[PDB]
Amino acid sequence: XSLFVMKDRVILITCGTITLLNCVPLICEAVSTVCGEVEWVSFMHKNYSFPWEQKGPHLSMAEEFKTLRSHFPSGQPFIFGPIDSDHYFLYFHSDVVQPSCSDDAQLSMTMYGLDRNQTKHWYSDKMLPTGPETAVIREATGLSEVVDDSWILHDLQYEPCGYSINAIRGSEYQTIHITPEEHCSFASYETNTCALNYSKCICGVLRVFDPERFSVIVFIDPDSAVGKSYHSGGTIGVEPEYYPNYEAHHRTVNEYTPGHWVLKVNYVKRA
Amino acid sequence: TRINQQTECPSSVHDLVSCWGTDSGLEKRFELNFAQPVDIGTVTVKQLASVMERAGESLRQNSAELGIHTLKFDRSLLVFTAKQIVVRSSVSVMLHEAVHPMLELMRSHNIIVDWASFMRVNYGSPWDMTSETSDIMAHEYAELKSAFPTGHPYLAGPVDRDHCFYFVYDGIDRDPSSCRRENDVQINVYMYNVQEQQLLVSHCAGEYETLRVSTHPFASFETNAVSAASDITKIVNGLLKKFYPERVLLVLLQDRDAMDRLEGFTVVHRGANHFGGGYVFHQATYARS
Amino acid sequence: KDSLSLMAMWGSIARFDPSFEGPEKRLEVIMRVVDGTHVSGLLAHDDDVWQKVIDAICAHIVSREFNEYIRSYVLSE
Ligand SMILES: Cc1cc(Nc2cc(Br)cc(Br)c2)nc(N)[nH+]1
Repeated sequence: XSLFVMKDRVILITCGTITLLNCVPLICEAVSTVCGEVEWVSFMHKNYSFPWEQKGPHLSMAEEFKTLRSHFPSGQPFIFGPIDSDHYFLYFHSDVVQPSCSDDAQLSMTMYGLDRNQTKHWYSDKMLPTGPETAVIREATGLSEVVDDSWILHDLQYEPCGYSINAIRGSEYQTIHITPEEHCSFASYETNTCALNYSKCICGVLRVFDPERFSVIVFIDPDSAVGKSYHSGGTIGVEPEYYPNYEAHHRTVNEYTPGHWVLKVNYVKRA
Repeated sequence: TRINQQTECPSSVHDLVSCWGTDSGLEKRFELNFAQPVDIGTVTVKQLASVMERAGESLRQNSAELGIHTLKFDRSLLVFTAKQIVVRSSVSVMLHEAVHPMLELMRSHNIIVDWASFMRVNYGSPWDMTSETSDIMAHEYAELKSAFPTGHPYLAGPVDRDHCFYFVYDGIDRDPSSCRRENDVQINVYMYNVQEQQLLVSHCAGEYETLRVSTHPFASFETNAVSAASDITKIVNGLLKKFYPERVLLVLLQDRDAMDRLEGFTVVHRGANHFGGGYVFHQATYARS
Repeated sequence: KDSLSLMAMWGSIARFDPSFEGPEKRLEVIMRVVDGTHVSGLLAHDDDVWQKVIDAICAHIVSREFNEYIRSYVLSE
């Protein structure tokens, strides 16, 4: 995958073996033509399921770090969570000369072991763009509940399997990506919606997939709605109470740069 | 310059290290906890001594105090209480070579280790390939994941800056009918480039304050006293004045059953690791203004 | 390879059953605005500009929607 170009930024999401970093020199040119200046660059990826198959600068996190360092020397790398279990890798570079107001939001989910009754619908013997056939898949699976009529969306059912969908409503976006192979089930969700509490947003996604385990990561900005909520002891929708059938396995809290925080939690279904 | 070699999966973490894989740490820490408190005299000094010989350390001094046994080696300090064995050493000490022998010693005494940690504080970054830091950490991970398949490694802080790489095994029995409680207190203060000795100071039975000072100079403080938890702000300040370092790393344990600014020091990083077992490991790195 | 990626691998081997890579890579570049910066920002570009970006990673655009605030592209391998 997904590309989201906005008035002031770029968000490029990819899966598989695509070498996402090769387009950085071009993104810098894209910012220069409009006479802007890069002030914030973040590269992040959930730990790979098959790291031995990743190509180019992505075969190891030392390669991703070396590469990103060649272009953004000031940046810093982090690893949140268990390194031999579910975790995230972050490389963050910032050249904020002029203090500004940060009210953005970023909610990301990664899910595994998808409901087998659901993986049935993400299969197809033909490539299908947004069409009535996909509408049959959004109703049949529960995606219509996550992406209601108030969103502009375009989706793609792959052959033989795989489902991607993008949605935009005003300045908010929403992206779902699905790998339904039974042996390596996976589904991903990311949105930048303002919400004092993500519980309903998250559970909405979980009902679709009901995965054996999932990881949620939240980026909290200091001047956002959920930013004020979090920084005043209020719940933000990721606390374990909202997930009775899930047991929280490991959680992480990090002020990765002054004023900005990230929360990651790993959940695992019970018995 | 990259082709696909169809290769076997390593059966054990040891096959992965050798098949698919100077030291720049500042200090290594190895801790064991137990399901039931251990008699202080049950584990002799000779047995603990012979377990550190496996990591190339010769006992030099040892004192016996109330609820504590202190063993001083050339490059390491070992505290032994009824609750925990905690050994801190310099990086030239391959402390991972003592993990398994220590576990066997526990087994011979029918002592069940239900919680354990291996921690190393790094000034540098492992991905510096002009240093052996990475290969050492791969060997450390082999001995630990071999001994604690359920254990896990975590990395707190920026990888390219002052940070902690620690490995935690958590096998605590938390059935409601269990009597194993977690009110432990742990406070570690690491001080880089202070402006050589190993010491233990005991004010109460089973509680201690250890201080290590060794070579870039640095000083390493640790305490497990319930009193220390009450006034962390007081003790760190008193430490920074006596030493006056350039950078500082704090680690604060908030256990299950139970640091925003420092003087002349700006925050570089801070964050916590909430473990599933309810306890939290808080960390913050500071640099002088 | 490095010891951290080595650990991350052992945790993927212990969960490997005889496969497509689902977990994604996320790149986000936010730009500063100065006097003289296009009032349309990065939206001043045409789809030609972003097609060449995606080509740099060897992918292609299948469909596109947009509005007054954001441009969206579904990509394919
Ligand atoms: C064999 C195959 C291909 C495939 N294609 C694909 C590509 C992108 Br980019 C994004 C997404 Br979501 C799915 N997906 C699966 N599960 N299996």
